[PDB]
Amino acid sequence: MGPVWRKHYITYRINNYTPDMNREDVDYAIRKAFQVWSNVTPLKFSKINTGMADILVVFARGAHGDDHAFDGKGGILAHAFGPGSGIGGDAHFDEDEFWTTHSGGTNLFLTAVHEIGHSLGLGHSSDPKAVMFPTYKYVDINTFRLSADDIRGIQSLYG
Ligand SMILES: COc1ccc(S(=O)(=O)N(CC(=O)NO)CC(C)C)cc1
Ligand SMILES: [Ca+2]
Ligand SMILES: [Ca+2]
Ligand SMILES: [Ca+2]
Ligand SMILES: [Zn+2]
Ligand SMILES: [Zn+2]
Repeated sequence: MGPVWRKHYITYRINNYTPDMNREDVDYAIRKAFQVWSNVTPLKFSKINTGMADILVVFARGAHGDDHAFDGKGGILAHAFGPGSGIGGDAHFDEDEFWTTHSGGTNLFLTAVHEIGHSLGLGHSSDPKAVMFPTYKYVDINTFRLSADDIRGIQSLYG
């Protein structure tokens, strides 16, 4: 007797894949985006296309009943939630948009780091250097790191 856990394994699955690029790249961006946080936090992400996952990545295109569901080339990028019931855990992205591996446009990996942040449950940061922030900035993948302000935020997640 002695049940214990604290996430450990973030099992995730994508609902569909942006045909805009090669699927490999599509999951690569979101994979890597997770991985970034999965490196810093003790969380261990795991994509599984075959089975049942804990969270779900909802790429939807100008559809689904919401207030700000999704919209075309601009407007909403993506919205997702960690600490909540039902949808909580799961992460929704504007498939309507033409996301790009290259920085030019909207980089999937870039936005993904923030939405993955939502799913893990990180609090909205308030510094332009953080990626969890509600704002956007053209972060250079050359650097590939999280801000100090961000890092305290993520470590706030005891699990
Ligand atoms: C890190 O990637 C982001 C991309 C877009 C935005 S946004 O400012 O266009 N926006 C969407 C968003 O925050 N998604 O998580 C909120 C908007 C209502 C101002 C924010 C972060
Ligand atoms: Ca949009
Ligand atoms: Ca959920
Ligand atoms: Ca798309
Ligand atoms: Zn929605
Ligand atoms: Zn946000």
